[PDB]
Amino acid sequence: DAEFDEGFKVPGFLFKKLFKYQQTGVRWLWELHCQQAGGILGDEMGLGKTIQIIAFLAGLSYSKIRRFEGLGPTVIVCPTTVMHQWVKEFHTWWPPFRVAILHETGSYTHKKEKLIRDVAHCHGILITSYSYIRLMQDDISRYDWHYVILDEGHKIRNPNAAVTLACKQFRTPHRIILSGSPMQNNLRELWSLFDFIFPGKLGTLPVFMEQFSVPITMGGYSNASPVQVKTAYKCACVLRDTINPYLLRRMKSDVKMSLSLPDKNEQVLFCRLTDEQHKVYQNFVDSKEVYRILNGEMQIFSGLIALRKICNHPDLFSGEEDQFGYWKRSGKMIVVESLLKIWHKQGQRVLLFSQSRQMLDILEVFLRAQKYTYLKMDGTTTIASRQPLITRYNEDTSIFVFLLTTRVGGLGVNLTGANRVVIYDPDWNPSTDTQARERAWRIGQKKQVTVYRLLTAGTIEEKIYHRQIFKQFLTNRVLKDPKQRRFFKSNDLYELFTLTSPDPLASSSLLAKMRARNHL
Amino acid sequence: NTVYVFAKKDSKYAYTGECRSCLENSSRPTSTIWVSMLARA
Amino acid sequence: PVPPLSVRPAVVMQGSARNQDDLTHKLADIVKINNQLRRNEQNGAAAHVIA
DNA sequence: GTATTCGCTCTGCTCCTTCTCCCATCCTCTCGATATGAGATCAACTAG
RNA sequence: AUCGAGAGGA
DNA sequence: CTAGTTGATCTCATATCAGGAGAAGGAGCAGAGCGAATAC
Ligand SMILES: Nc1ncnc2c1ncn2[C@@H]1O[C@H](COP(=O)(O)OP(=O)(O)O)[C@@H](O)[C@H]1O
Ligand code: BEF
Ligand SMILES: [Mg+2]
Repeated sequence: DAEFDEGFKVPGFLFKKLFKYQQTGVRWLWELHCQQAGGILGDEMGLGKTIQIIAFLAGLSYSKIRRFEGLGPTVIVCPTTVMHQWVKEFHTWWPPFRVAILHETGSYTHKKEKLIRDVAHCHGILITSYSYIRLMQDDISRYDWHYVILDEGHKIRNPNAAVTLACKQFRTPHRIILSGSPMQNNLRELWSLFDFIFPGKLGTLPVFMEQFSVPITMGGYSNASPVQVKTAYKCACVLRDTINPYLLRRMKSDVKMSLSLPDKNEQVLFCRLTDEQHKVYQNFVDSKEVYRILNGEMQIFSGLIALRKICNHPDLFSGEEDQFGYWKRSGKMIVVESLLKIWHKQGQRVLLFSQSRQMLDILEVFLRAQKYTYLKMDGTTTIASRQPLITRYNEDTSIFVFLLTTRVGGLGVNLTGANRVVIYDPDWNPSTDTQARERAWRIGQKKQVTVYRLLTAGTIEEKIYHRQIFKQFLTNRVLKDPKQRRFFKSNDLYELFTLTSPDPLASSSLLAKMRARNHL
Repeated sequence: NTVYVFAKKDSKYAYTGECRSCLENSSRPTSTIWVSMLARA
Repeated sequence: PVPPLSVRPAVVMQGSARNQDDLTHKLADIVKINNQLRRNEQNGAAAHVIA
């Protein structure tokens, strides 16, 4: 057995399975428990965070550490598609735990409130969804839970969302977030997460804005003055030091050599609008609606969504072999057809993502048009069948392509059976695309994976790619290093409506550090 | 720019003189000065 | 007490633009500041900011 | 042991200040200003 | 249509 | 019984001077009246 500082023992057979970084994470989690503080397991997608949590909880119950003897009644809030995944991992890794699902699928077949009461009074693990936490906040918080692990806790990123306010009602100090991307659009998200795990460190949201968000963000713009860049550097370093003890973020670069993952590629194809697609795009950017948008009269959403649809496929004006969604009318669909042909002749398995459900239906129709054997999972599929479906695609290699929406197909599922991954449509949030592309390159991937991220050249999609590159740079400025190069590719203004198709310290080290920070 | 002396029957002043002084070229609006007489050492 | 719609009718205009009544606009103001104040008193807010 | 005051309170009296209210009825005309989809939940089916 | 304004009538 | 399809509904997320009159309160002074308090 592995013996930690005070009284925490994790069983030897369980400990041996874990990798070096995973047991380092268990150590860190128990140091947080000693401090009675929350944390973010920021390890990227696929590095293993369900296993670290399961091992830490198993050692906590096993160790009988001193209301609660060992482990109390814990609640795990996760996306609906991964609830049964958590159940399976708990059963395989620590079968002694009672692990009930609070969901319509569930296993209880009686009043839910009875299930919450039973798990609370039995010191079991209640896995629930974020929607249920919002809905059952009256009952979920009356029972003095011990641990409130939030899997994919970046769903709490909006400080004013009802789910966030619900999840911030738990009285316990032991609040954990599992999310390999705990910053997706700006630093408000980081503040929301750190308000959840440890309400005090980053102060009130106004104060956090004034001290960190405006300095750090405003120093990343292309026109930033050098003094402002240095101020942003100072603020980013301060924030990194502030959030260091409670963020544990391991990359797949410092762990890849110690984990034997196969090679990865992250190509970004710039697809070409077809003549008809280009015509529709040019007609729309020349229309009066976009003119009204640029004048501030109407909301930008109509034009933005229309351009995204046009780049996806001209489903605005639905033009035999001229049915709705015909592949040859969209350039990205032509590229996807070529890629699918090549990969099928190479005997490989492909993971085809989409932001839009309608574009997913169009891709599904195009796949039946070919002889490809597909398998689809979007928000409409019943949750109870989602983990089965994933297992199916992970089990038999007869299934060639796995269609997905990035909101359901991403976000914590394991699809290591897939070999190639193609992100058909960019999103405004970089993190959606990141999780979608890490669905394949995970622990258990025995083959070389590559990611093909399709963008239409000179369209709104390239501008979205630029916006999310800027967001990723802003995130890296505070997650990996503060020396981040300024985003210079664009100014990120409201001219994304244009078509531009190509062709003890002894008071001296401390004083020295104060001088260093102030001279910046 | 003319001094006008009036007397309000119901007031704390027996007599109050005013001038709405205004520089001839319209640089500014007229500024009024009052020189009053406190009502009835 | 929010009054009903008949106390504050939304009169339609020569086109389709539905003009709301002064009471409706004022209830909009009360609602926005009430919601905003609610989120401040629920969260940590400066006593003078709450005031 | 009673004068005699005497400090302290209890109204109470003018007065000045604030503030709030009101200011005929009815009728005609002109003129200017004044989002969208994905995911989740649930409930009705809609059939096996 | 509403609001306001103005000009009028007895 | 019992899973799969269909609609409604909610959440969440994507950027960039030429009034006047009266009533209610508070203010400061004035005194009256009674307890104690020296003191002849
Ligand atoms: N120590 C381990 N030994 C064997 N398999 C592991 C280990 N850690 C993680 N895995 C596997 O890697 C996959 C990804 O882990 P998981 O925690 O589910 O994803 P994430 O950490 O990205 O949330 C899981 O299917 C899990 O079974
Ligand atoms: F971070 Be995910 F669960 F892979
Ligand atoms: Mg996970």
